[PDB]
Amino acid sequence: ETLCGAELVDALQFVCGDRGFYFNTGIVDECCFRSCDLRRLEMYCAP
Amino acid sequence: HLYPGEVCPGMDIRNNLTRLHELENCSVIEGHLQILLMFKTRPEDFRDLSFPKLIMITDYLLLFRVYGLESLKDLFPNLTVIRGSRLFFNYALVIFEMVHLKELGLYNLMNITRGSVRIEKNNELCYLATIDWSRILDSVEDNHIVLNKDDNEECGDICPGTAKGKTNCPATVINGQFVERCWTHSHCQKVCPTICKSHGCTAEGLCCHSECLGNCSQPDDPTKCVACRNFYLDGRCVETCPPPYYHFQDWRCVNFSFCQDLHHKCKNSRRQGCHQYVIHNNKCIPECPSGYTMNSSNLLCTPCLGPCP
Amino acid sequence: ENFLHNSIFVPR
Ligand SMILES: *[C@@H]1O[C@H](CO[C@@H]2O[C@@H](C)[C@@H](O)[C@@H](O)[C@@H]2O)[C@@H](O[C@@H]2O[C@H](CO)[C@@H](O[C@@H]3O[C@H](CO)[C@@H](O)[C@H](O)[C@@H]3O)[C@H](O)[C@H]2NC(C)=O)[C@H](O)[C@H]1NC(C)=O
Ligand SMILES: *[C@@H]1O[C@H](CO[C@@H]2O[C@@H](C)[C@@H](O)[C@@H](O)[C@@H]2O)[C@@H](O[C@@H]2O[C@H](CO)[C@@H](O)[C@H](O)[C@H]2NC(C)=O)[C@H](O)[C@H]1NC(C)=O
Ligand SMILES: *[C@@H]1O[C@H](CO)[C@@H](O)[C@H](O)[C@H]1NC(C)=O
Ligand SMILES: *[C@@H]1O[C@H](CO)[C@@H](O)[C@H](O)[C@H]1NC(C)=O
Ligand SMILES: *[C@@H]1O[C@H](CO)[C@@H](O)[C@H](O)[C@H]1NC(C)=O
Ligand SMILES: *[C@@H]1O[C@H](CO)[C@@H](O)[C@H](O)[C@H]1NC(C)=O
Repeated sequence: ETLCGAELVDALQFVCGDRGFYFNTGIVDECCFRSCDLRRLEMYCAP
Repeated sequence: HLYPGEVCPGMDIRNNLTRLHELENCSVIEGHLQILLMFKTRPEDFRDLSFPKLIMITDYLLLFRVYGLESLKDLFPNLTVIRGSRLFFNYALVIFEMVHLKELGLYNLMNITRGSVRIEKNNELCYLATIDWSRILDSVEDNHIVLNKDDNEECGDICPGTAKGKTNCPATVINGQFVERCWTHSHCQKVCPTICKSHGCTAEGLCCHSECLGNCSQPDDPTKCVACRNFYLDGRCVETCPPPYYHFQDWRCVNFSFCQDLHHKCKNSRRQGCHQYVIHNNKCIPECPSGYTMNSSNLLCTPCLGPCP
Repeated sequence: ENFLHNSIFVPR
């Protein structure tokens, strides 16, 4: 029940919503090759 | 030609359009340009948005998940060269999951100096079969242009003149197939005579100088180039930087004082991506290579007697 | 694509 490619983006878009994504290994390793929980995934959202 | 606007650093524009206006005065982006992840934008947000001053990007252009953007023809009408100094996984141009893009429309793009094109998973994207990339890149065998509306026979790409029974656009041959080349219903792909090689030509088809790249305002004059093949020096295209100038970022000639000012701006606050620039082998560079340390009085890399500090 | 997501998506 891992998240890759399109599914991963859709999940980040739903979780982050209006906040957007943050900027300045990665998510594929944490969430696609492995399963990650919502608390990991949400760490990719901007404040 | 002396650039009307600024040289801006590489940018990464995300989430909303607010930060995009940071590009309003750039002629050259010395770095890459990434525009991505704009989920709530709509076509109305792009109806009055244009950056006509942008002529060149030294690295790569990446567009990913920008909603409501239907064409780039108004956004980057004058983008002529993407040098590909640095690339995104071997690509100088990346158009990925641009859900609403109907056409590229980069009708002034003449040369991609290094790297390839990846245009993938753009469900509305047409005006791809109409582009002869062989006029823009040497390495077209590394292009990855798949999973677009263009894959099937629903595009019907219509080039200027067709309605009037005319072929206004130049036609070129790609592996035995002869086809009229264009970017949109109203913009042809510019194609220069074979004699011009990679230098470009004026609107009238006259060859640019051998130091030009892609386009010029007057033929056979290195002060009339839109962009340079090698280096740029105070509104002139040159093969190499002469003394007392240094080669900078693989495209421009700068003086000692410029390199020095960069070095001494990078004093306090090591953040925001700064380096104390140095001189090494007639280049102004971010840091001394391994085995060298920087002689302080003249920014010059000297080899270290024993290990470097 | 995974190379794309790794490069663009960053936590912190
Ligand atoms: C893009 O360029 C515009 C236009 O100005 C140009 O760039 C300047 C840096 C100079 O080289 C100019 O010769 C050149 O025309 C920039 O807009 C300008 O922004 C400044 C503030 O940064 C404005 O000045 C302010 O004026 C008010 C009073 O009206 C004062 O209270 C402020 O203290 C301040 O002095 C200036 O009016 C404005 N100019 C115009 C024509 O709008 C713009 O900032 C620049 N964009 C970026 C992202 O750099
Ligand atoms: C050495 O170069 C610097 C900077 O070069 C400027 O930018 C280049 C891209 C190019 O357009 C040059 O012609 C520019 O001069 C010079 O310092 C700048 O000088 C201009 C006026 O000529 C001025 O507008 C800038 O603000 C100056 N910068 C600072 C920080 O003072 C410098 O004078 C040149 N020196 C020599 C001897 O050539
Ligand atoms: C753009 O996003 C920033 C950061 O959340 C915010 O400050 C600004 O108000 C936003 N503007 C618009 C028009 O959405
Ligand atoms: C693009 O420009 C470079 C100039 O450095 C040249 O080598 C290359 O062949 C050009 N390609 C085309 C097809 O214009
Ligand atoms: C090349 O640049 C000149 C700059 O004046 C512009 O007028 C011209 O139309 C460009 N070439 C073409 C035919 O796009
Ligand atoms: C290197 O630095 C030292 C001290 O600043 C100086 O004496 C020396 O002459 C410099 N090197 C050269 C080639 O001048």
